[PDB]
Amino acid sequence: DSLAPEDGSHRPAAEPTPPGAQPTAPGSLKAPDTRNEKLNSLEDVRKGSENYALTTNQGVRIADDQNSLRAGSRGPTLLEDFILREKITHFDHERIPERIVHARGSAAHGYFQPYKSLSDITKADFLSDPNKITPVFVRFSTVQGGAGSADTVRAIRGFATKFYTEEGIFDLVGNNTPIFFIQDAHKFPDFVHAVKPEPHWAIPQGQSAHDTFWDYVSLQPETLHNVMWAMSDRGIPRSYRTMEGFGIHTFRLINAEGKATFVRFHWKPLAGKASLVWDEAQKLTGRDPDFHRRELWEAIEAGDFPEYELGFQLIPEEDEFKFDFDLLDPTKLIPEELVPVQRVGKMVLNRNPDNFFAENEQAAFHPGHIVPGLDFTNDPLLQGRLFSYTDTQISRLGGPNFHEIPINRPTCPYHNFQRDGMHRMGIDTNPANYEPNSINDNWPRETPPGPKRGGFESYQERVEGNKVRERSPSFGEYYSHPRLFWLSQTPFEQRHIVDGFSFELSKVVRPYIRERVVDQLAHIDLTLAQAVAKNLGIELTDDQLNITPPPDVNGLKKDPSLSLYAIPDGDVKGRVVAILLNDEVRSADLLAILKALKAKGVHAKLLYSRMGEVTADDGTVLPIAATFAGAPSLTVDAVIVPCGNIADIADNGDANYYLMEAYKHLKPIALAGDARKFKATIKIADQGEEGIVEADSADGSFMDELLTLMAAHRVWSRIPKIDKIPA
Amino acid sequence: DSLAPEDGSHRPAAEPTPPGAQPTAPGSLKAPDTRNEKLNSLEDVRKGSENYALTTNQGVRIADDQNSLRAGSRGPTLLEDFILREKITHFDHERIPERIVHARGSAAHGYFQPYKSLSDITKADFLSDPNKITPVFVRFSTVQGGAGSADTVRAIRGFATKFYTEEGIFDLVGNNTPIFFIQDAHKFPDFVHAVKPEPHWAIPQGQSAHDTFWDYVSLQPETLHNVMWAMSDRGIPRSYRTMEGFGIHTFRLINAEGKATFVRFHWKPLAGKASLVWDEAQKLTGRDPDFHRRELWEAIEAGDFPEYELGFQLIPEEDEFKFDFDLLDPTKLIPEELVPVQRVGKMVLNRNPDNFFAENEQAAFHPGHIVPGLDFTNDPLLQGRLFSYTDTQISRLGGPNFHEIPINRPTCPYHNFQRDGMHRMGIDTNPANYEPNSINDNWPRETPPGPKRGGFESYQERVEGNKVRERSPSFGEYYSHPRLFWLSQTPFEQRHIVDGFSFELSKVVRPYIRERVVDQLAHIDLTLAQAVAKNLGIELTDDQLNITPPPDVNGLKKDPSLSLYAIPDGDVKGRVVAILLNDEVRSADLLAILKALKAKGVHAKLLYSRMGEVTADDGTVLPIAATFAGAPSLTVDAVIVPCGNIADIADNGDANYYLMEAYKHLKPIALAGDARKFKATIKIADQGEEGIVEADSADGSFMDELLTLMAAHRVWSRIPKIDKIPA
Amino acid sequence: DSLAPEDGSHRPAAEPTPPGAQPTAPGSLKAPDTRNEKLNSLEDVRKGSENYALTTNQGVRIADDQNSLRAGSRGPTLLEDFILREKITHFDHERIPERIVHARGSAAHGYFQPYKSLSDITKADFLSDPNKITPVFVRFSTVQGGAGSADTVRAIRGFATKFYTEEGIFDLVGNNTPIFFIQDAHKFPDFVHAVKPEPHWAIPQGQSAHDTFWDYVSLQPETLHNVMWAMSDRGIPRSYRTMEGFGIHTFRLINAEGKATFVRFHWKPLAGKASLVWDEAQKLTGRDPDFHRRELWEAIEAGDFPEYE
Amino acid sequence: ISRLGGPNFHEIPINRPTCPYHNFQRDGMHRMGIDTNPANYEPNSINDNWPRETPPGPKRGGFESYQERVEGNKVRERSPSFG
Ligand code: HEM
Ligand code: HEM
Ligand code: HEM
Repeated sequence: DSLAPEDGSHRPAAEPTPPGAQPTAPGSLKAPDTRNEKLNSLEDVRKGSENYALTTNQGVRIADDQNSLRAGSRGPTLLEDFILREKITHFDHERIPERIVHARGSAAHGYFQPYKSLSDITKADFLSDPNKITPVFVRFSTVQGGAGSADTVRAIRGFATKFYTEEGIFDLVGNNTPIFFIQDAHKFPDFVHAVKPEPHWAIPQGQSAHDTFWDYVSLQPETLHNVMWAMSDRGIPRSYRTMEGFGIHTFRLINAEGKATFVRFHWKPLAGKASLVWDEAQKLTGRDPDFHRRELWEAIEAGDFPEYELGFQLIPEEDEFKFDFDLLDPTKLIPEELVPVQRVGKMVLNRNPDNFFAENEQAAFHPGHIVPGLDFTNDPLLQGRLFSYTDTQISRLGGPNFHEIPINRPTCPYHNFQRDGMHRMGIDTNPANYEPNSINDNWPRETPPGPKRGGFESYQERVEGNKVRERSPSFGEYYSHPRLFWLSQTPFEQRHIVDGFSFELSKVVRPYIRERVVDQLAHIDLTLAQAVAKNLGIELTDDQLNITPPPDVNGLKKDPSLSLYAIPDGDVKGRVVAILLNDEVRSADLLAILKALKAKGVHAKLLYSRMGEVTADDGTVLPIAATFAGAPSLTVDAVIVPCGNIADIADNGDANYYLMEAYKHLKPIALAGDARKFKATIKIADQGEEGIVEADSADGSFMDELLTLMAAHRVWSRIPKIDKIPA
Repeated sequence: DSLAPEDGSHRPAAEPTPPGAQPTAPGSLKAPDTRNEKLNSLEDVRKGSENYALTTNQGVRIADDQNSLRAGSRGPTLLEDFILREKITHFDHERIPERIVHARGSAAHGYFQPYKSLSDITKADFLSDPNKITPVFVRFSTVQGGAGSADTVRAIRGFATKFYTEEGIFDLVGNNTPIFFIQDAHKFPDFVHAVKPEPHWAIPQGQSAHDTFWDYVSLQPETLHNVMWAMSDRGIPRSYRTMEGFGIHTFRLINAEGKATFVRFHWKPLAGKASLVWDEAQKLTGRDPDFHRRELWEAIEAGDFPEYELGFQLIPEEDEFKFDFDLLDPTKLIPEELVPVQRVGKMVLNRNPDNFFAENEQAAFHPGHIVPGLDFTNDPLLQGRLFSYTDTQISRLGGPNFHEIPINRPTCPYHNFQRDGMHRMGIDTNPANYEPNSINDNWPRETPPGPKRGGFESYQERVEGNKVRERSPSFGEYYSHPRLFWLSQTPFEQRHIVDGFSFELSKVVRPYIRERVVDQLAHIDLTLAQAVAKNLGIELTDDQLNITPPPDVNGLKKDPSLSLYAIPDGDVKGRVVAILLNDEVRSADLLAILKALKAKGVHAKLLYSRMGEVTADDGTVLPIAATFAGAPSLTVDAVIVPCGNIADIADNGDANYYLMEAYKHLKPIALAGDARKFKATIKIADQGEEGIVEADSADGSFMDELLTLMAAHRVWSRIPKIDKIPA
Repeated sequence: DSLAPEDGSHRPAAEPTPPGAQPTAPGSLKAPDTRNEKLNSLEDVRKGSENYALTTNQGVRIADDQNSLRAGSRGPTLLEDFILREKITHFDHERIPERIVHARGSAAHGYFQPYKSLSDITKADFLSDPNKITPVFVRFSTVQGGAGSADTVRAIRGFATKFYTEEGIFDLVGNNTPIFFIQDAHKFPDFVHAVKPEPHWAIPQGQSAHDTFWDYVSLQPETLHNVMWAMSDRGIPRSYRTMEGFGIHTFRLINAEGKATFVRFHWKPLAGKASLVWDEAQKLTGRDPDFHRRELWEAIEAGDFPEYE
Repeated sequence: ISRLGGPNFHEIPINRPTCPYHNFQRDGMHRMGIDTNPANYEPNSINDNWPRETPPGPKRGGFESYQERVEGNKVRERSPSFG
């Protein structure tokens, strides 16, 4: 019609902009100049809209898209309206089956680059040269919930990366914890069914806080290690950018000389590790179920590209049996204290998709999609995975041609004798559809293995034993890893774990299941067990109190790399601050606050009791981002309150409650001049308290003190103080 | 490698060659320079093969494509063989559901052009200028059989044209007879179930000759008009090049002024009309089930392009009710004597597909795919068709995005708010997915209907009546068109129809059904009825002999345009002759023979009792294409026997049968010199017989006779003599 | 209505009758006293029709099944004609993808019984006792052609038997020749693409007589053994009743003591071995493309039950 | 048809009618119902046209649409009264 505003305000700028500054938009409109090979190769399917006639799928233009065709303007709809029928028909068939697991996820385009050639240890083309850039598509996710469940639930997160190499797609389909729950793939449906919503009533969505999960866990002690990790703050990450990623399984690197090295893949978050606290995460699933998704998208639109360092734990073939645990057991981790992570490369995510359904929804990642230079191992969990991803995608994606769906296509050439199938796009001209053939001179042809561009040959591992359905006795050890994890945690981390098991176990209706988990915890650590028992009104028996603790892991009593916070890796860029306005802000405070934040790449959100504008003491007009209720403290990392007419919000329940929720969830809080009248709301001494920045104005050290607090993430020392506080 | 022959004889020349002279090939390899807009736009999806590596669909080069991965070379196959599984999965999912009806069909690419601008009568853009060339994709088919059934069955044939216009796809989905079997789409499942394979045991394939087909016919006399056509030689075409096409229904043309004109669409074969004879057709279903498909492919490879003229029967809106049948009645034809066909354009089929599955199996035609300039009518069968083709495509082609399947894609722009669906290819960047929207300035936008490039608007036909499930009383007349068709046939076409009914009803097991059908014939024509009753050994009753024939149609007692043969229109270009060889052929007969065939564009096939070669009297080495049994007379249009050493083949029972068969099927036979010894095998008098060319040698006179006869197609005066030929 | 004839000649006698004497019928109307455990458990899904009202699939009775709902009897069909849309919808979605290979086939119900207990060599319950009868379902087929292809082509024939045993279904999926064309499963798509219709034009239907098949055969000498059989009269059986059947592979028999015995499975036609001649066979693809399916259906209807040892 | 994979969604247990349902529709993906009727079309003589149509009537009658009068031109238009 010509419905946009004449000021062109309906359209976000094609330049990096801070979160909330502009309406968010499709990747290619938001950042047209951010390219990569894969992004360029999708131009054949991108479709514009501006200046084009509205049409049917057959290209016939539509005159009236507001009405069905009827016999009289008040008459019956006619079957002949083919415009209405194609339109409703496409609408009626929009949905596809969501992923069996990892239905909820958020994705983005990016690129990867190795620091140096790894040719000595792997002939994988994407790792052979530091100037070799490989496009990537990454999808982060939760395990249990459907596609419409919440982001900040407690859960293990999925971390899958599609590498569009020159010698094939390589998918690294990992999680954000270094182990999995089960050992053998045959039990996946059992474990997954136990964690998913119970079969009679489909409750609860996106949560393990229910009977079947803990029932399973309590009868399968192999699960404890990963359960420890999910029960910790690892299970509620601050963002997909602030968690670690792992392949979990031991795989093989094969070099040109044919030598196999055992490898465990890792991703290190260059923004560091940071997690929410439980009450915040649970509230955030309600106030904004799309928090991670939104944050990922906005970090990319703001230029805060999520960056990760690919790392490798490398173990020589000769050291296979040198640990107390089996290298092929997925419920066991390789302590970095024993086997360090070697820095391999950097992955940068710098552009959102155009259409979520087309790119994110249909992305198909598979762990068996490896390339020459990599190989598998006999890890029994991995072994079954190679069966499952290929299988599930014939029904999710409607057929065997899911590789022709734009996001999934190789950027490298692909030729073979495979034909037909639903949705076939490629029109093969080869006179032959079989080999060996003479009619096309046998093309395309097999290709011998070699140092570069050769065919895929599996490493000749010796295989020996009888056909058996048997767990390896080396896998029958379930408690030392959980114990190692436990002892590597800070005290406040240990308390949060205790609190996760406690909350969780309290949602289990059948008491005996709770007791059974407590007994299992007593096999790991008595202090953990007791603390959780106590929260559940359970007493340990004299026998539980004497269970002998599991042995150290290869002599290790703790590995600080297992903690989120024991070793400071804080990084403020991309974090966000809430600024609580009033109707006459000391503009001097605001300029100081704002400039200091921007200097460190920390965003702000101007908040108030209504939308619109307020005018500072000097006449500066301040645009309001959202209300105290509309953009709660759960969505920010810190809260700053500038002086002015504090009496304007001093008695505002929402303004006060904002501070209480923020204080409760250990976020740094800064009160300027009269804003200190809010000290009484959170019971802050006259003298002060670590974690609360206060001054007569937002000058001098005020923002630096506040920014040092943001660097340590949360004010852990405040925990005991929050114990009470009614919020 | 190098498996191909060093001589390069595995590869067909990329130049037009006669049927059987080269191996057939994918169209773009056979005629890389035959181009059209649609063909060039499929180049984004065409895939080569020569000089490429064999890879997985993920682009991973395969080293060994001869073996699965196993533990030991006599060991068990390993689940980690992702290369085997990908290849077997794709293979396992190759098939899609064939079309419910018209499953068996053959298709080629071509182009269309009008003879002149038709803007006085229609604003359809493809009809607006003689220089507007429109790419087409045509699919010819049978109705009843599966995708695997025979081409030369007795059946109605489909003739479907997809026009890729600049204002959208228009699909003209017609058949080879001017009417359909039934009146209301509600009975289509009933009719179709009656003719398809009976349900208990799924017999018979591709045949109407069974109990349920004739039970339905006998109880639903609206079907008799299409049945008369099916039982004539119209039901057994020589080729898809030599049959007519019809849209069947009355549609509308809409001009720039908005005046509506009633039109019935027609395809006139420029090769002319020709059909087989029942016994030849039926025997051809066993010797070459792919006969028509082959014939179409090879006509195109030889440069014998199937050409059809598009014709319109135009009726003014005011003459809606001037006939004695209802224009909306699909079981009624508009006699060309009443309303002549206006020659409007020509379609040329000039290129085979590259991959049958990709382009022919997945093509989706729909009668409802119309463009501004055309509209529907209330024809109750067409109204139901508008619903079905859209609906069936969702399962056949797996989703609502079948228009993104390359062969189906419009070549003109297409933009709307439709999103998702299984296998979405298009990646929409539009910020909006709804209209009206302000966020993308309401684009894509509606376009008012107009003279050119306008949006679609239905002709504003007045609708008046009550909501009723009721047949219009004007449709209740079932014998006059059938009779009109019967009186318009030559005496031998009449005879073939009688034999078509007799043979078919002879296969109906319940004798009461045959009697009921015969009662129906008595209402059409008593001569027809008795001749059919006589072969079933049924006696017409007194009452049935007095049934008063139906009235003429608008005073017509016959219309020659309804006969295949009444008016000479045959063309020899593209036909084929079998040349029966001997071990010492008179090389001067071959020379005169081949020179004249070549002058008319008639093809030849050199047959012998073994493959290899034979040497003429002169020393010319003559390559043999096939043996006598290998390329039966059924596959050729005429048989010529050159002189030489006739003793070599004069006792060959296959050679004798070759002539007995040709003879029985009314085919021209020419005997040179001593070849005249074969006359005793087909009991031809010493003085000769019309239909048989004989002479001392194969000079110019003899070949001119053979070519005159061939242009008359078959030797209809021979019918009476074949009775006494055991063949 | 009074649509059936008064003399009742539209209904086939529900007793054994020779080929062509009556119209053929669904097994349970033709032979209602024949039964087995598998036929009895299908009873819950079998649907009749005599004396019932014609309805939609939601159970609504239909008054007029001859017409669409329109605005005037010469008017446009309305979108609210839900009876027409359900019927056309069902019609529209009747087909499912044919079998990748062995799409052309004919089956029948029956029963199996061991001569004596084989518990010394196998603990398989269906062979544990001579009184133990196992209901079977058997589908015979060709390999190459589609579901609408001809029966008497030159082909290897499939012989699949589904054993509804008391300790699970056992499917014995074999062919009428003792070997297969190829050695490793990895080459299956290769071989099958070569035998199937060439990809450019989708010719020829149900025939190995074309270039790609022979190209393959010539480059893969391991195929020669099954080609030899296919080129013989084994490739054109007179009927499914006169062909042998083999499981092809070596499988194992496992007894209660845990002992393994190698085993090759065989089916012997109690009607003896018999085949057509090539010319007859190919002409029969033309005159009656459903000859084997019809012959099997009629043998059973006549009481000439196909028997296999 | 896509959500429930075919036209036999009425045979999925929760969706089935508890009253009689008999017609001539056959096949489709996941067909449960094994039809024994010799005929799969009507009118048919071989099953004496069963199952049969049933006239509209007060109870147990076939569906017949109310005969509403329809008068207007074929238009894509919003009634002015909905404005
Ligand atoms: C180390 C253990 C595992 C890890 C780290 C893992 C990781 C993942 C991730 C990250 C995804 C989501 C991919 C996306 O974003 O599209 C996923 C999906 C999936 N996983 Fe795994 N998984 C594991 C074990 C398994 C096992 C044992 C099985 C079954 C044998 C399995 C079957 C699946 C399936 C069927 C999907 C859906 C994939 C699709 O629809 O494309 N996973 N898994
Ligand atoms: C004038 C009478 C009819 C004619 C000339 C006609 C013509 C055709 C043709 C030529 C095809 C094959 C297109 C191709 O080559 O892919 C076809 C397919 C089909 N017809 Fe019709 N038809 C008629 C009546 C009907 C009716 C009354 C219905 C149902 C209401 C119907 C439903 C279909 C369906 C469902 C297909 C399959 C299409 C596909 O799967 O893509 N037809 N018809
Ligand atoms: C020992 C050689 C083989 C024999 C005797 C054999 C036998 C058969 C038979 C008799 C059928 C038809 C079953 C029916 O009547 O529905 C069939 C179908 C099939 N065969 Fe095999 N086959 C052989 C090799 C293979 C191989 C090597 C593969 C793949 C690696 C394969 C894959 C298939 C598939 C996918 C089907 C279709 C099954 C369905 O859709 O239900 N066959 N085979």
